[PDB]
Amino acid sequence: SFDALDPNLKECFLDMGSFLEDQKIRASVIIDMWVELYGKGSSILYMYLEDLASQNLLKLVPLGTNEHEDGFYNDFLVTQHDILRELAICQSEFKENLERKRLNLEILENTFPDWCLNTINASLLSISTDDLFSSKWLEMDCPNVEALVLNLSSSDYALPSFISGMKKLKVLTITNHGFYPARLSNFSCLSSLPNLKRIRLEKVSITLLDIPQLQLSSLKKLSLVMCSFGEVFYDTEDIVVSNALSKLQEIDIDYCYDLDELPYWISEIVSLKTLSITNCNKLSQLPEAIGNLSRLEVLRLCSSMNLSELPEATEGLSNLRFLDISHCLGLRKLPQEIGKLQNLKKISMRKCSGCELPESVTNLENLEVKCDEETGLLWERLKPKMRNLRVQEEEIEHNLNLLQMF
Amino acid sequence: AFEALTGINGDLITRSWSASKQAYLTERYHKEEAGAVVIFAFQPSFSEKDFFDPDNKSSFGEIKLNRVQFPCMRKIGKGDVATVNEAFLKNLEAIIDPRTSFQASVEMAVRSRKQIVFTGHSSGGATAILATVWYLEKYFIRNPNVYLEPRCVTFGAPLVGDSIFSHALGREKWSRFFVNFVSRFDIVPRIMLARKASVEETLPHVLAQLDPRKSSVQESEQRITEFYTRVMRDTSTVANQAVCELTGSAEAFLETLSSFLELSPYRPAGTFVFSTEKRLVAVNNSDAILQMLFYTSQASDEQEWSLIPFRSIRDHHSYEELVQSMGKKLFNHLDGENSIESTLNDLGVSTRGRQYVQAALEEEKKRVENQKKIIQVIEQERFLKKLAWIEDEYKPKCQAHKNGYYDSFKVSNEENDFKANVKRAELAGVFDEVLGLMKKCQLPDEFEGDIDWIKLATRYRRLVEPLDIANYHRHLKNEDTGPYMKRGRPTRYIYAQRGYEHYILKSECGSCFWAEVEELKGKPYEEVEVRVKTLEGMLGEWITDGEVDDKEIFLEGSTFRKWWITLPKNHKSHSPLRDY
Amino acid sequence: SSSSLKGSALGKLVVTSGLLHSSWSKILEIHNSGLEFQIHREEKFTLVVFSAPPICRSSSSDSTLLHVKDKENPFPFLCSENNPSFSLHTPAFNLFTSASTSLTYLKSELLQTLKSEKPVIITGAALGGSVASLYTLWLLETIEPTLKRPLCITFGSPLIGDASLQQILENSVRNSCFLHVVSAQTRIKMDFFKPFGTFLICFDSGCVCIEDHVAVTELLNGVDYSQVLNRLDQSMLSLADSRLIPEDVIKGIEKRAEMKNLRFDMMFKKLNDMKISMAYIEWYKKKCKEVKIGYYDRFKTQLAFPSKEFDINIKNHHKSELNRFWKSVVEEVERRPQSDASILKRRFLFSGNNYRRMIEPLDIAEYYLEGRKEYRTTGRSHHYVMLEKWFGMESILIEKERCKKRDLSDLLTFDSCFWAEVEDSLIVINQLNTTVGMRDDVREVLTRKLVEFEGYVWEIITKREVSPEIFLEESSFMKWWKEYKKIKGFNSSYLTEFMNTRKYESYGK
Repeated sequence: SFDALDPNLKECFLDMGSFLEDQKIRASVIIDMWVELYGKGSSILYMYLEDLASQNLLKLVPLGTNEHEDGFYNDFLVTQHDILRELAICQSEFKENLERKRLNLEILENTFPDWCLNTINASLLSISTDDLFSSKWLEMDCPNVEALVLNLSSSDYALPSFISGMKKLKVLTITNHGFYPARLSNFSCLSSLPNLKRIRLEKVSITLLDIPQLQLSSLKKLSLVMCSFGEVFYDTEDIVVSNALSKLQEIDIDYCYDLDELPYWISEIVSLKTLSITNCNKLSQLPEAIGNLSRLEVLRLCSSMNLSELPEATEGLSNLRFLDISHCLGLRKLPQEIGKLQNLKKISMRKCSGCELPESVTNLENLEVKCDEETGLLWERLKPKMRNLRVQEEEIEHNLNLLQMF
Repeated sequence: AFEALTGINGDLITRSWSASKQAYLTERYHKEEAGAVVIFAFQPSFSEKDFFDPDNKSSFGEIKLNRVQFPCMRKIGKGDVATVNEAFLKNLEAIIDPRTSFQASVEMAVRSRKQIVFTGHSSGGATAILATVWYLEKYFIRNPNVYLEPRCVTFGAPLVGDSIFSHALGREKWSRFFVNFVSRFDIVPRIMLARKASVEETLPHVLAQLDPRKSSVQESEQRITEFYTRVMRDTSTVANQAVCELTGSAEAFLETLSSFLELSPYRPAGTFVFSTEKRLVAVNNSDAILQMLFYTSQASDEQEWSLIPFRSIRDHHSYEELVQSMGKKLFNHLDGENSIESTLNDLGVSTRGRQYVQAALEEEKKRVENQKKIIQVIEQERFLKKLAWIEDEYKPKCQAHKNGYYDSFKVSNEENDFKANVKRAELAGVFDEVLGLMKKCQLPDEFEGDIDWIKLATRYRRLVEPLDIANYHRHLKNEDTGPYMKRGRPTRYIYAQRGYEHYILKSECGSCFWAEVEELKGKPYEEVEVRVKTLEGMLGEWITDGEVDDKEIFLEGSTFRKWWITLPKNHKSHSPLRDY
Repeated sequence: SSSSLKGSALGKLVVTSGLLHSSWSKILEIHNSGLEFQIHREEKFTLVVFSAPPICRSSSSDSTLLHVKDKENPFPFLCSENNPSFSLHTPAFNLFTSASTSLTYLKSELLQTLKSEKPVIITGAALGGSVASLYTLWLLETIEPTLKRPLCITFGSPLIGDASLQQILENSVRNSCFLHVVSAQTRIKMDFFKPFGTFLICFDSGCVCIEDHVAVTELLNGVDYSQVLNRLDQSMLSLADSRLIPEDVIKGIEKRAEMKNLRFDMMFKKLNDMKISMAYIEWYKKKCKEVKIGYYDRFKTQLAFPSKEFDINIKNHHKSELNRFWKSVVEEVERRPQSDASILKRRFLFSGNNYRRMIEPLDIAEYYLEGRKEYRTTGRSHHYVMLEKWFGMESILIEKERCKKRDLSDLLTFDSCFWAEVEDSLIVINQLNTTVGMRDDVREVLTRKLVEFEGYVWEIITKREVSPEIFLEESSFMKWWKEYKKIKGFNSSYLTEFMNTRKYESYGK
């Protein structure tokens, strides 16, 4: 089985050992980790994951009717039996702990293991802690690691200081398994790492304004799921965003319930290409400084039910290709200069049959609209004014897949 | 052209007119044979008791037909029967009875494989139509062959039926057997559009003037003008009412008025052939005929207002010149041809009247396009996948659990049940939209008789009604609104049941089997002896016809088996099904 | 062109029916500076005629404002939450208020005449016209399309109400009761006062019927009526015709009518989407019962501390759409009924009853987590109370039977305000445990509140009208039971014996 797999799927299956038992992992987590570890493409890595689900070595469940577009896999669960993870563990205890490659470590009520005084040679390290953890951090050396996963259950948490010793880190993930969000602190240590490129957080209480303060000069992407932002401050203009964040390209904000106002600093990342604010149900409007993202390509706002309108300065986004507003129930009318965007090719607007198309949408060419049929009534009148229109219609199939996230 | 349209040619018109002239002498009717043709002509009348029956209390003389003697003259899914004039029905019933030797003659003429034609001048015309329908209910509907096709050919008859009469002829495809000749100003095709009270004091004189037999009576300018004026005023209001509710346009103030208005229930039926001294115009559309019955006899210009009242009477007697000289006139079928402006101004219609007639024809076209859209929807593949997933996936897996898909749905422990529920709701929506289009008269008359529709609706009802009953009883909805068969059952299922039963026949339904067993169980056996006996009596017929499946209802986990087993062994020893 | 044809034909039909001649003859009889009237109980219909003094030119534009809570307001039935006030023309209002005295008896006469299914017409000339409208609007304080309503016919009158009024009477049944006969030569100053109802415009060679108030604004914005009635009568037998209103107005009327018809069809289509939303709620409720919480408490907890993905979707997509849809349904049908035998015929009424009994509890959870008190009398929204009333009206006319040996598992509690009572009781109990220096009269009234709640609970349990899911371990009802058991002592009763012996574990089996 494990041996019967080809070489590449051997380590792809071995990476599953680092996640806690019966954990419902979204498919974007391990895909981002794999992209940084193995330098491959996201699409082919999703193909590897489909392959592993075809040999009945993992379970893959879609959560809704989103397609496999360019690396938007925040909507697929990977779920694995106990014994399959146990088998994935079985192949990796053969070598010794200080010179393991894949090492999974446990810490129960500050009973630190007594071999961590040594020099660990892992390149993929995971750390798990329980409810009583008090953040009394032992001092270790871990210079061979490139990935890092921290499972939490605590009401309050401090990142270890020896993180500054991993000069080879590439990926970072923190997942909180507690009932109430964890309060992260001691986070500026990351500013010493010259190779950090992707960071992901989940269910953690963060004052979002930190990132410009922290000089993440090499960060490529940042994703937040179910995060809490606390008191939304803005008045720190002391630090140039475009100089601290020279390499930021993607920001994915998902399910952030308390975010009523988008932060000030993200409008100053001129290296932005993607921006994704999905399932954020307190966001009512967007800043008019968003037109300052002159190189924005993609823009997703899927399933944000309270957003009443799109800002005018959307005129200024001269690079927009893809534009996704599926299931935006509160959306009433597109901006009245939407037709000045001479690169917009696609749009998905399922369940947006209540949204009034402005005139200048006829000034577009070769566009493909995806929508339901009640939306097409808006898109069928204007057909003879558009020389290369396509309006492709699928249907909403119904299933109970989201009852897994209960 | 005319012959390819109506199915008759000139010599048949000639013979019918001659025979209906002969019938002015004989008593109640007159038979005539010519080779392979036999024609029965009927005698007219020119009194008042033979238009408005003195016994009848209503304001137009109307009576409702009988469901055992004219079973097809009804709205199938709804239930409503048609309405006719009581005087004409009485005349027909006097003629039909055995003392007259009329049935024996028609049976003689039908076993000989000849063509049968009914005809008559004005009042006789109204009887001819009724006889045709009687024939169609007794002979043609039991073995429909071209030998048995009848003809009805009437000359200036008055109106006979309501809107359900015309609809019932249309649904059966019988509207092509009837032909009615109306001259432009002839006044008798318009009499029965008036209130009885508005003409009761001046009716007999003008009737006396219409009789071609007792011609010795003399005119009166004022009586003639008064009859004509009041008749056309009631005609005016009937036509305007018809336009205002063509599409249900702002029905509110119209209803508020309706509390103040009394309007005739009589509508044209069959094909109507208007005639002038230049042209013959044929119409099959009843709404257009109703508008042209008012706009053709309005004044071409002003000073003609003194000629019309008398020329109406004189034109009632102009069907001999018409019949001998009809090959010399131009023929045009109004429904098809599109240059109606020249035609309709030739008939004398104004521009308002022409727009109203155009509106009527357009609404017929809209009904046809509605039917096209519905056929397109029900022919697609997502619809039939919804219907085939229940047949081939849900039902077999529920048969393999050994309890059946009724009880499987009623427990509802899996995502397969969630999927069945959502599919059930989707099909419910589609059949409800079709039913709503039928209830507003937005579909053509023959939709309920289409055979593709009957097959589809029967398959749907027999698959899915058990699941609607399982939904009703699963969630205790029968303690909030009562038993299912009374206030719970949807109207789509009743309509489907009625349409199928009509199509074939020319604890009452098998698809409602489960409802009965839900009402009957949990009760002491003394009170439910009779109802359990009727159910177990009809189970064999249901299982054969295919209404009820036999692999489902006898399963071990099923609800019906677990009720049947608890009955007394005294009953279980003599049951018609004890070997299951 | 459906609208143009209808307008011409309906004007023609009303002219031919013959109410203008009779009404105008009665007006001419009463005429040929005070308020007088006459009554004629003919065989055809009962006809009421008002005469009133001539028109004041200086006092043309003054108005009186009214309000729901104002007690001099005679028409409190027609002001609402979206229209809490309206204003009326002054002189006609004063005439009507003065005349109220004996027309009280006349109101008894006319309502009793209507109930026996006979038509009633209230009519007047110019200023008497406006007064007549008021009287008609006074009789219309009770409407159901099973029972009759008066008809008002008004010859050349000034406008009486403002835009708030025509918003109240915009697309309702109370419009269909008014008919204003105005020549096309009269011009109106519609800056403040506005038109309502249906209009008949009498040109030289014909007449037209228009029900849209925008077109009346477009046609009349800026005589002797015997002559205009004669002119209509003569024009009846015209030999040539034109179009009396321009085609711009026709296009506007057609457009608005088509929009209205589409929006009517839309809700019939969307009811099935709503049923699929309710099915999702059913499976959510099933899981909430499998984990021993109940869906009310799970919804409340996840409202305070959102942590799960299914629950955010429930709240923000399914419940939100259901609330929006049903508010729209109730807002729309209570001005324009269905079926003329009952508003909300049968699919809407029974679906709405199920919706209320499933979805209001969560509205209570929102109300009481947000920090409010006294839901039942101060907090629940209009559409809920209307749904309850309309279903209860018909529930008495249907025959049904409740078995005493059933499984009650899937029953929905008939009183949809049960959790409001529980929240109020918990409030009172904690206010007892926490207060200090409190008097004894207030302590006694609070004990009265507790005993009242105990009676209510025992009477719904014994009648089999609540669902067993109030006995789930982590319910709020069980928290109330624990705290009340503490603050009670040993005072045994029916409810205490039911709970203590653990006989609640076999309820509904």
